[PDB]
Amino acid sequence: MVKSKAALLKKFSEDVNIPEPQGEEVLIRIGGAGVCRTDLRVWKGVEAKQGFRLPIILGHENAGTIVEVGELAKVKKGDNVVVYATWGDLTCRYCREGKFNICKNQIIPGQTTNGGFSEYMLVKSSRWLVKLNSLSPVEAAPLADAGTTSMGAIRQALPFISKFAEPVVIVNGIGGLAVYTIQILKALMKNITIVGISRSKKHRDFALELGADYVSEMKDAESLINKLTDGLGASIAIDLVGTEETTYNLGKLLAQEGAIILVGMEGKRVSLEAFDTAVWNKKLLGSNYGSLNDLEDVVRLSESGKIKPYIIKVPLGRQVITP
Amino acid sequence: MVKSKAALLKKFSEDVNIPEPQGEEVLIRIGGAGVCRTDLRVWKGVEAKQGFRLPIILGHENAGTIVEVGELAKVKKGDNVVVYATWGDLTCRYCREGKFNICKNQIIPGQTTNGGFSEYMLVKSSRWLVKLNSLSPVEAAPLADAGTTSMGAIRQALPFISKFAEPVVIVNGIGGLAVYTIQILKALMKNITIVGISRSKKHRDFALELGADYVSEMKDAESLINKLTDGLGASIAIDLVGTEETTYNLGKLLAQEGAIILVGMEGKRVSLEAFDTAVWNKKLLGSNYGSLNDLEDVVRLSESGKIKPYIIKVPLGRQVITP
Amino acid sequence: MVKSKAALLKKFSEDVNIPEPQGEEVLIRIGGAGVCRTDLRVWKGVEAKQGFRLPIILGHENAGTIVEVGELAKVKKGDNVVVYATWGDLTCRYCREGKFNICKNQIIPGQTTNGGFSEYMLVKSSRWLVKLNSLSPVEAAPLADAGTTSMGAIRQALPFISKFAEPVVIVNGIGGLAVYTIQILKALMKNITIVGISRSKKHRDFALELGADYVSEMKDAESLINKLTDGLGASIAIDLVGTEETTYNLGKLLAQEGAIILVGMEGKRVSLEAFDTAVWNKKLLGSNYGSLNDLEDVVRLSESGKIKPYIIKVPLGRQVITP
Amino acid sequence: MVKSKAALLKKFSEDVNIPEPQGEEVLIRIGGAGVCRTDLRVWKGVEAKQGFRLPIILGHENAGTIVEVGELAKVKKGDNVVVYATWGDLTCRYCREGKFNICKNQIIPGQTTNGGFSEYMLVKSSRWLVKLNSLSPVEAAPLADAGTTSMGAIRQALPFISKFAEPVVIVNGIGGLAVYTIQILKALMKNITIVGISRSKKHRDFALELGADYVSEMKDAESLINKLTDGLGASIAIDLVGTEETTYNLGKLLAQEGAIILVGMEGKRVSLEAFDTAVWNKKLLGSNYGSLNDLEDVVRLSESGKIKPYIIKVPLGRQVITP
Ligand SMILES: [Zn+2]
Ligand SMILES: [Zn+2]
Ligand SMILES: [Zn+2]
Ligand SMILES: [Zn+2]
Ligand SMILES: [Zn+2]
Ligand SMILES: [Zn+2]
Ligand SMILES: [Zn+2]
Ligand SMILES: [Zn+2]
Repeated sequence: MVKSKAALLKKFSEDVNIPEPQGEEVLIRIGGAGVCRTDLRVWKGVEAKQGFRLPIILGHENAGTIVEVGELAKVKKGDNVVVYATWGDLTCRYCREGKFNICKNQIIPGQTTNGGFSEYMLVKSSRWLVKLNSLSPVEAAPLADAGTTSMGAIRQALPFISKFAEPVVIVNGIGGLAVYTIQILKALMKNITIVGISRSKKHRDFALELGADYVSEMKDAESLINKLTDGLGASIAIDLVGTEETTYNLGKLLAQEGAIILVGMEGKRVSLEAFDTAVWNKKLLGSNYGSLNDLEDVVRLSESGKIKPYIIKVPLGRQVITP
Repeated sequence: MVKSKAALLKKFSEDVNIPEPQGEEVLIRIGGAGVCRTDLRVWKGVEAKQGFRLPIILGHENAGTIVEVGELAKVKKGDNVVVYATWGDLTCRYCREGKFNICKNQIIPGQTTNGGFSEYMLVKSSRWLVKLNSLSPVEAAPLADAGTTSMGAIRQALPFISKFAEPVVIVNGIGGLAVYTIQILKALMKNITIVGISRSKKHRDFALELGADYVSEMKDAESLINKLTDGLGASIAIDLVGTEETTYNLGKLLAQEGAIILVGMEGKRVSLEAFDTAVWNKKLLGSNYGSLNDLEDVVRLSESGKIKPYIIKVPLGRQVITP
Repeated sequence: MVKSKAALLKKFSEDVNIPEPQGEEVLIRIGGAGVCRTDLRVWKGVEAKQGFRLPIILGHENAGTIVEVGELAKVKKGDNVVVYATWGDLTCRYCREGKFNICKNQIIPGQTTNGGFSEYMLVKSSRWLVKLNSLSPVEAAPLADAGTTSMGAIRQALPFISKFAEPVVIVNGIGGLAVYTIQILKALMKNITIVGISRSKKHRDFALELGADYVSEMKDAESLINKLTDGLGASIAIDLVGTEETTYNLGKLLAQEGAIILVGMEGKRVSLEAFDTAVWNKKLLGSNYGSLNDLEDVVRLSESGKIKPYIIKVPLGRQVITP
Repeated sequence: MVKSKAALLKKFSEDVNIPEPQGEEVLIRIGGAGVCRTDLRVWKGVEAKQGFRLPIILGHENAGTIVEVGELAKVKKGDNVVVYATWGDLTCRYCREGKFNICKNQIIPGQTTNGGFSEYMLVKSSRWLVKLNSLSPVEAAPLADAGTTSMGAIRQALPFISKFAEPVVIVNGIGGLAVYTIQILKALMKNITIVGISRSKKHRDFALELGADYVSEMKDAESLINKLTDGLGASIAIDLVGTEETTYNLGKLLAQEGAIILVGMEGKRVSLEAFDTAVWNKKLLGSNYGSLNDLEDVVRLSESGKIKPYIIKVPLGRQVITP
């Protein structure tokens, strides 16, 4: 058993011990553990997935170096890896399609078991590790959540975007997720027009820096999108905020058949106008995290120079805890 | 110009004149004009699509006999036909995919121009007419809306149903639409379990008569569906009511990745729990009417004996105005 | 190490030893090992997948009883199970979507490692075992290949079938696979018309017994299908034979946009008329085996009485070796 | 009736008369009529679609200026337009989904009725005309076939390409179609690797000029693609040639689940290895022309500067007849 310095969540406002790996398990030395809006919802005790219990080391957005292995892990000590965060039960019909992210008995380091705000972290199986060929664990850490979630959301969006020669895609909420959502869209789709929506001028400026073509307050978005699309509307809106008001307003900006990809869940509920949605065949599609292939893909885009990290190192854009 | 007895909507609480057909236009003698919840929303002035104006003959659910033709109509006088209700502008990118039903400049007899609560009715083009080979116009009339809408909704549902060997499909709201939605599902899908939800015991009994396997109040639906699916949840919920509360409650009954098909729009808004929807990749898909192929298909199912009409004839289930 | 009586393939025209399970491995007592056309191609040395080597116990279509377990198997001794046959490497992008069946480094009992024509058989992981709640291992054995392959093929077909109200589906080649393909189609799709094609009158009779609506020689199929579909053509052809001539002829029977699902590979090549295929947007879609969910699904259909086995017990339709 | 100078096909090795438009018909002054490999197959009497008869003015790839209109045409004299080439019967289930291109009773100017190698040309309906806002009819003419066909083929490919972060796409045959296929792919997809295959060094050089990343002889393609994809294979192969040998060889280069999009039909048949296709779930998808939206889209890409024409003007890359 290995000693490790961590940050513990004990009540909703130092040095721990970590078991040695057996079977397929792997022990890693954390290089980076990203800080999510999800950590703050757990921190504030407004979100608790199955198996959650106190205390717990938070941090579900993790990269580092392999230091010890069980006899069945089949991985190389010294390799840098990013940790896929949603460890499915492997048995259910979702896991049997690689949809570990929507397994209802998933184990999540930092959300339901000990995570990355710690020197060392146990990983249940090497099957959850994606190799970093050249990207640093610190820069790679956000890919384990913000990156993968952005990719999974974009993949749901693609058929809606590909229907048009010059589609407008709305990205609502410019924070950690928008870093990856905007850059991934521009990396893949050469003829897309991205519109960034936020209430903060600072955030709108940042969306432009990330690669948004236009930015807007929500109230001004219709007049802009009308002009950009000759009244057609947006192909997709990726909602990184997810409140009653964001989805309602986004839905109305969509062209017929268009979709909101719901990633954010800051509100208790989401809402849509019944007439606009039913009459024009509009859609809302929930998106939680992504597949192992999605994580592989964002690592590859990053290592090939197509995505740039915007990270803020924080000693124990996106913030990253190092160690 | 032809004289005709109709029922006029003049304020929101006899004998008219009808132009002779030119070009591709066709004049029909109405055999049946169905009565919709949509007529009551227009009647009460809570719904007005583009081009709507007073006065107007309502009735958008129409069948009858061809009596006169323009020189370009290319149809046979004496043929019985059902009238496709959503006459697209033919020019837009939705009409160019046969998606006339979601054209934003559609002309609709009974909703935006004169309809079927009348002895005779002008049809803008023969392209909107589907032949009845043996079904009577009176029995066929509901296919022009309830039938086609049910088919379009089911077609959106199919890939979600086909994922499972023994899927539960929820049908919420047991009225005119449920007549066709339940029967069409059972006509196509041999191994489906249909659960009918309504607050009325009478309506629940009627759902069983139509072919539902089980019926339930919404509050009891979770415990039933849990038992029927070993906790998996429903594959699809077809919402024929469409209020803030119906969608919210239906969403929770779905298995991961499952969808609500939103057909009804009795409420101003619909709503969903943000966590349940985002975390489990659930969906809401708007459905308005269907394609000409959908209308052809429900006519064929009806003529082959696979759907039975539940109609109530009303001299000027589903009510039908005759003439 | 456990003694076991098997049948060995030593050259291309008794009693062996079997290792005890470790880690996730499971040892089963074979109840049924089905005999495939694939075994005969391996037997004749005309087919050898990666890792194949002599000698080898054939038989990739297996069910039986759990008798011993490794410490990590997490399964119950005494349970009856069917063995999923395509053991993926778990690492590749296909396995990460549960597509173990198309993993290029798959291990297959009876095709690349020791299989089921043997009293006992080692299974690499309990993850490859699907529980039989009530079906006997002998009756269940064909589900491990013929059944699952039929299901996977049908699942590719579904969107092509669901486009129509009264689709004709062709099933070409009436042998072991047709047992499941025909019955599964009829179990799922209530309004389908199945046309069975074979050169053998005996086989055509058997297709009718299995649930085909019509049967035909290939040369007579066009005139029949024309009559059944008013010249539209077939929605799908499932080719269980797969020669140069079968695909060529089947392609021509399809409606525009229709597909051949290629399951059989009795020929070296398949072929299609370039004009008919390109001009009418026809398709050919390869299908190898299925997912773990596909196996689960055919087990459930069988246990619910919706599929009937046609098995021939053979002491060491479909033949089954017992033990 | 209007006099016009044309080129007539009379046997398989000057001045005509053209009727005045009625109803929805439009008369155009040809600005450009492109020359296709299809014209040469008709010219040589190796291809004749329904309704074809001698004599006939060839040329199905047409743009020009509106000069006269029937009373129902609803278009503006003086407007420049490109002519959609596949005039569906409007009645069938394919036309009811805007799939005019696969209507079996289509009328095609230059293939089944008089076409564009002529000063003036009658267009059956204004519904077949797409407006040119700024592109010249001469430069626009190839969009009416090569352009639209490329777009339709790419649209079938997209879901296969979008599955990967860095997909290789093969384009086989570098002629008129490749001009648009290569440029459209690069216009839409920023992270694609295009491999051009041809037997001609000249054509391979031209593929590089058009935007291919690599070029190869077919025999050398496997070793290249293996290196480019770490042995995965190509996501898609667009076959602009379409012979027994091209499809066979292309199929083998594909990753599991990958597809050939069959556009070319230079051979009588196409062929595929049965084992490679069935075992790895590979596909062949026929593609004929595209939708009206596809034509709109390539016009827009061209007018926005994202596609460049490679045209050769020929007084009566791609050749264009002017007038
Ligand atoms: Zn997070
Ligand atoms: Zn699971
Ligand atoms: Zn209605
Ligand atoms: Zn329209
Ligand atoms: Zn087999
Ligand atoms: Zn694999
Ligand atoms: Zn051409
Ligand atoms: Zn047609």
